[PDB]
Amino acid sequence: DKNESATINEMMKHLGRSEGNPVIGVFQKFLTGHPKGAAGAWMMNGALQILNSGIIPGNRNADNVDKILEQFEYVLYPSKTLKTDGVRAVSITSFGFGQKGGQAIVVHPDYLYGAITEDRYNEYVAKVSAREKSAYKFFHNGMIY
Amino acid sequence: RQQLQVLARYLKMDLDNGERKFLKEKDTVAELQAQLDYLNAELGEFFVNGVATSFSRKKARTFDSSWNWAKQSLLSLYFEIIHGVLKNVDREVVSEAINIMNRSNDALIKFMEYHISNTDETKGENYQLVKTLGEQLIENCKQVLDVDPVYKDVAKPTGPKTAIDKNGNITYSEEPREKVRKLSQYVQEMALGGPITKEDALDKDSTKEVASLPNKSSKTVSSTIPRETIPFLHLRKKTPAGDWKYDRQLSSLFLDGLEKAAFNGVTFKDKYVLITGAGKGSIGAEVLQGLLQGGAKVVVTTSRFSKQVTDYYQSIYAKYGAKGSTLIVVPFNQGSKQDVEALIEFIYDTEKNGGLGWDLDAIIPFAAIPEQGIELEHIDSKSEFAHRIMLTNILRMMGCVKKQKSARGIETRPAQVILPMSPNHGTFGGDGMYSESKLSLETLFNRWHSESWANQLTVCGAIIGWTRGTGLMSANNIIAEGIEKMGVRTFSQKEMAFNLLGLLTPEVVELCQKSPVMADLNGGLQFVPELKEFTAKLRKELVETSEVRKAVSIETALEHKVVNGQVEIQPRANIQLDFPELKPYKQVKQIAPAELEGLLDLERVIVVTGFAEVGPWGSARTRWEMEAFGEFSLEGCVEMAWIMGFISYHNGNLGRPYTGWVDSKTKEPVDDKDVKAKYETSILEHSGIRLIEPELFNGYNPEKKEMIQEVIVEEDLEPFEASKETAEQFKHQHGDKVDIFEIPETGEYSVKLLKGATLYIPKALRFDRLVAGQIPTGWNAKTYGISDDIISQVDPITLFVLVSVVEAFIASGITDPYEMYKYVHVSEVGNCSGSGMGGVSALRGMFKDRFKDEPVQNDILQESFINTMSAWVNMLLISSSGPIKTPVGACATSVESVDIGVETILSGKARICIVGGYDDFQEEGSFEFGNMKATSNTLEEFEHGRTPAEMSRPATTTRNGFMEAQGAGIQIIMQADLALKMGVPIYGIV
Amino acid sequence: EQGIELEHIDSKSEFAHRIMLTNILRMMGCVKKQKSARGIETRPAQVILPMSPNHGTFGGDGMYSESKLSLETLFNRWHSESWANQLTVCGAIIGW
Amino acid sequence: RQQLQVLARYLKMDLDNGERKFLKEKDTVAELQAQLDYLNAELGEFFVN
Amino acid sequence: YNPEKKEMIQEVIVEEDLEPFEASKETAEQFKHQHGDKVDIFEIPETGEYSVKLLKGATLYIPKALRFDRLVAGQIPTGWNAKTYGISDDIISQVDP
Amino acid sequence: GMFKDRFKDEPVQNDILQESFINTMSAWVNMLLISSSGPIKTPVGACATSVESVDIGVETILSGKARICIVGGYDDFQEEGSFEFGNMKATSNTLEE
Ligand SMILES: NC(=O)C1=CN([C@@H]2O[C@H](COP(=O)(O)OP(=O)(O)OC[C@H]3O[C@@H](n4cnc5c(N)ncnc54)[C@H](OP(=O)(O)O)[C@@H]3O)[C@@H](O)[C@H]2O)C=CC1
Repeated sequence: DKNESATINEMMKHLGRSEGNPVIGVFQKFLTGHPKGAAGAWMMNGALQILNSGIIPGNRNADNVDKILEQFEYVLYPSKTLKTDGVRAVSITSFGFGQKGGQAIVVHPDYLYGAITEDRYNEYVAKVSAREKSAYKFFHNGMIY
Repeated sequence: RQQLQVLARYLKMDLDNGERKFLKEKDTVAELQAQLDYLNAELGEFFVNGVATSFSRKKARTFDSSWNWAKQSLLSLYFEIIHGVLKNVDREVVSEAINIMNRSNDALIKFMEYHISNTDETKGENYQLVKTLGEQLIENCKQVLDVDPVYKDVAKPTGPKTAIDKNGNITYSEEPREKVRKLSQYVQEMALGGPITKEDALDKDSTKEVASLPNKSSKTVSSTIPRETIPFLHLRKKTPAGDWKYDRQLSSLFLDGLEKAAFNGVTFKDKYVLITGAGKGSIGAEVLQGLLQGGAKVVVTTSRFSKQVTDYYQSIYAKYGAKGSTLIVVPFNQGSKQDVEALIEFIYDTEKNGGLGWDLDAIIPFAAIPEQGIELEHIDSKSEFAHRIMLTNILRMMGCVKKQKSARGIETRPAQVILPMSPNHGTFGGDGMYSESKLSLETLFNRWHSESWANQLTVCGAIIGWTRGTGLMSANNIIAEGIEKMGVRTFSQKEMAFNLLGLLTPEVVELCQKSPVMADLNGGLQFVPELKEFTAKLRKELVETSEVRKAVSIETALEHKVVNGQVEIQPRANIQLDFPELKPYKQVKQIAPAELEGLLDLERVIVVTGFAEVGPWGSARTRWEMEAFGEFSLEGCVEMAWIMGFISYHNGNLGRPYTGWVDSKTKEPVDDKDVKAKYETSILEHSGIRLIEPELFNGYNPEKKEMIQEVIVEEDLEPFEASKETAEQFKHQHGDKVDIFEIPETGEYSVKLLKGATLYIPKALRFDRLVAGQIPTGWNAKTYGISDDIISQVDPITLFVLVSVVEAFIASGITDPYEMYKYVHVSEVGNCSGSGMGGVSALRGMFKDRFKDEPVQNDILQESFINTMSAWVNMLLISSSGPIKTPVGACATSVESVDIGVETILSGKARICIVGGYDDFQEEGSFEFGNMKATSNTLEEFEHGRTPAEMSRPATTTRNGFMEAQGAGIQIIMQADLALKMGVPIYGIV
Repeated sequence: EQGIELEHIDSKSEFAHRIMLTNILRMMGCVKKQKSARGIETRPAQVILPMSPNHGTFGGDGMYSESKLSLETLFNRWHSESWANQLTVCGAIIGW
Repeated sequence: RQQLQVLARYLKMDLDNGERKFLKEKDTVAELQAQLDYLNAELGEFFVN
Repeated sequence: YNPEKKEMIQEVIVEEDLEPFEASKETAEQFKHQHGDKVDIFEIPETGEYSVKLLKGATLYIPKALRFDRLVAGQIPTGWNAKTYGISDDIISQVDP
Repeated sequence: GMFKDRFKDEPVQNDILQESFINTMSAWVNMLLISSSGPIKTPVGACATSVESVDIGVETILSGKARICIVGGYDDFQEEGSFEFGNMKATSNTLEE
């Protein structure tokens, strides 16, 4: 925990993150625990759900944040869920045994569509609506049977 | 028997020694039992069970990270304003502004300045509102950057109101008082008094009220006290004859202090307080919030230490804990003298000795238990235990504090004791020993002068008036209005807390140091004559009205129905896939830069189109609901019930025709509305991080771990029959140390292990890791459709992978994976997911079960490979001939898989890739993580009072190891160009 | 109880408080229960309570003053509860 | 001793039954003693006597 | 490892009490935890040690040898040693071959 | 060591678990010789592990994540794996040979 906070803080400080703009930290293992290899996948699923909902879950077991972590000014540690007005990108970091460090950046999907024309967007939207109606039908039939 | 007796006599061995000793021990038991039985018949069971100890130093919980909670509280308020949940006419804005100001520092000010300055007020009225409010708050927190925090209560004062409906329904509510809208007006009203005792921008512009908060606001309120009138709140003075009487000057001091508090707020910085009896819904709880607001260091006790209470106290500190304040929560039983001594020792001991190293400035002993309907003839064990709690152990705690300060030579830092006193001593009756305890508490006013502890403790008796709310005075709220009709004042718990905190002001502290103070907070109730009869009359008149109205209405309804002879809809669960919301092209274009159109090669943009998981909280949907909201909706509850096998779907004859959910064990029908009430407790009890269940891990019980030890045989064993092949294997192993001989009439062989041979005796070991994040109990790959043959063939991890892959394709709207081959070649669907350890169950099978010669499938080796899960995915669902690269990255496996998949698509080897991670939990891996000390010791967690739901606490002061879990997670990634062409949902950009 | 100040209140002070307050209340309750179980409502027992003028004035007497002061709630219990036909309260403040 | 063991096995007599029961009783004694010791540390010897 | 004599163990139920054997208190308590009523442990008063007596009906494991039919392998030359290349003893004792 | 030797209560180093991981060899290479902070991607491909490693390394350099890569493969021979390959009949029976 200390090393990860220090790493994120150094990342933000070197790239000129604005002062007063701490990154909000999410810690989903408070609720699920640590699967030794599914961890990154679970965090990525959560990051996608955060990106599409705008909701940042709080660490409900964050009863008292370690005083040592106050030094990392680019990190904020919430204990309660915050419903924001929008998240635009999420950072996912992992640290496996054997010097296996990894990072992924997920950006909100609506930044993709600014790169295409209106007609392509409308065609895609109609195609996805049709696919969702059929996926709903398959999901419920498969669930009950 | 006679031969054996002769042999025993020759061996000089007594055969009855054990029975002799046993009979002596049985007699000692009966003696001790008789002593215990006499003590229980003397003290009673309530007292004997009540004196049980509850305090320990390892269970103490500290809360002092207000530097983080300030920024949380600011972000929460900022987004509540932007979403319209909070508006300018609310006092919540003022209170939260006060709490934020109480924790003001430089980093908080830069945090505010960024978030406010980057607010675009042209996005809406709420945005402009938040900008204005935030700039004002920034100014205020700059103004108080170096000022001490203050306790300032800005809540609307409320009064009692009891109403009776037409049908005789009694409803009690707290309604805003008419003539009092602020605490300053409340102090004015108390100072005036009443005939019986005769011997701002609030709610209109919160932003304006916030601008006023730093401004320290010319006639006192003691001047406005009428002559020949006793104020509702006043102090008393003892006369040479020894009776306490109202004193104008002391009462003026107290009321002036209360006014100054109501206007400017009072600080409690550098005050060390011990408070007992401050649980939710009590007067002490409101006292504790005010102490925390003012910056005090408080240790609060609890007789119901639990995760709920610790979470209640965290929430209170994170809302009110000012800068420099600390909250210590400890388990405590005030009815135990050993607990009292231990608590005071913990408080005074040095930190190097495991204590807090504090010296108390105030003691607020409000712990009490209720005695209802116990008259004189009923005073028994429980009344004795309550009298102990409320008189004798408060005296003992005072003595302990004195002894601690005297052993350290502290003669100039006395602790102020706020004694909860009662105006009534035997007036109502049926309260056990309550009145005796409260009246005996009054000898201290004289003990302070007659004995030698006055330099260590000062006495401050508070006569608490009629307080509405919980504790002991609840149940009387329906007659509060009737009582107040006589010119008397009843108080809310906030009001009484404000009055009590008025006694901790610097001037009252000095007054207590001069001599014992007696504050009367009875609101004039003492002037009402025959209070018992008056209150009984009020209550009787209310019940009479209610019952008469109800019965008359019932009779009228029956007569109408005999003389003359809506349909509501219940919800049904409708589970949604939750594809991303697509917005109109205009809005979507307003987000990204206009230059982006045509700028990007969309075949080099990777997008996630579907994801899924199998974990301790079910699917991605249920896990998200628990992660975000802490509770399941109707859809989430129904899905969890289906996953765990509590409910199943039925369609047909059940004699009537039924279509819907039924109980899986009893086949009884179940409605979606009743699913929560039937199954939510079981669902929560068997999900997430919990005690390990041996039924889910082949009988593994961490409390009895099986091992074997090698022992050399000291003497030949008894022959045992075995088959010829087995006998020859034994002979091959042992050689000369075993004898095998064919039984001529059976063809079998006798095996005789001789002296000096080697055996193994099982021995059990207790392991200290007992909790794990386990997939919900009842989960079964058959519920998803995986057949029995596959389940019996593959490792348990492969089932998690298969289900996650299927659910991730469903989340991408792809119900038939072969539909991908309508757009891409079979060589263009990759699989780049992996695990850290793979099929560890097959590893157990080949390394231990084969060693013990237990039946293991002949191809168990292949089921263990880390790439076998991907092989099975391709062999059952995908059928592609695209790239397969299985990463192994321990705990970073999933991120490594994502990286490999992105590079595989960008190199042109694939256009669609399966990425993700998986791993299981089993005995051997748990043990080895225990030997590395990477995981948390659960016995140490229990020593600190921690339950399994609070053992995983990242970034906390007391974090001590990880919690192991199991499951899988899968994502479908492809090129943005193909995602758009296919029409699949896009959840984000990698 | 001699030379037992506030910090010295211990087993012996608790036992004395039991004797001098709690078991006198219990004995009064026992007498009430015995007269009520027999329907005696017109032959009350007079309870001569040994009371003290001083409650914490001299000090160093353990729980003596608490016991003697608590004895005074009976003057009000007699009216608030239902044993007044079986027992009458007669507090005597014994002098030096 | 081995002859006596053979005879006891033939007689179906357990030679350690008494010691087993004695050890159970000794544990019950310590439990009851611990309860009594807690009550004496809570009430004190003057009150308990 | 000798492919011609592969070691396995077989579970057998004890048909008659075994001869007591001395063990430390911790080991005796582990045996008692495993076997429960099927074992008797008694402290030897003069040593502080414990006698363990496995009774009838308890479970044991007797090693038995098996002959495997794969006896040849492509093996790194005999005499090969990471010390010849310079790898130190501590690393050799720490890591997998 | 962790599945059989610990079961028999024989002395096994307390960190034997880490020595078993397939990425631990690369970790030791980096910790003793290389000391780089570049990409580490450990493939698992049964008998095609080395070719998969070459493919991953080529794509890692071509993506710009690295300019030098260590690629290759390794595996050991031991009793349990030999037996299990015998039970699958993947290896040659030496007695028939
Ligand atoms: N109108 C009024 O309310 C008046 C009150 N008072 C007195 O002032 C005080 C105010 O308390 P109030 O909130 O009204 O009463 P409550 O009964 O609500 O407060 C007592 C609290 O003490 C805690 N407690 C109970 N037993 C024990 C124990 N054995 N050890 C430790 N803690 C225990 C309980 O909380 P938890 O289990 O959460 O720790 C309980 O809620 C009381 O002493 C009361 O007698 C006097 C006159 C009038």
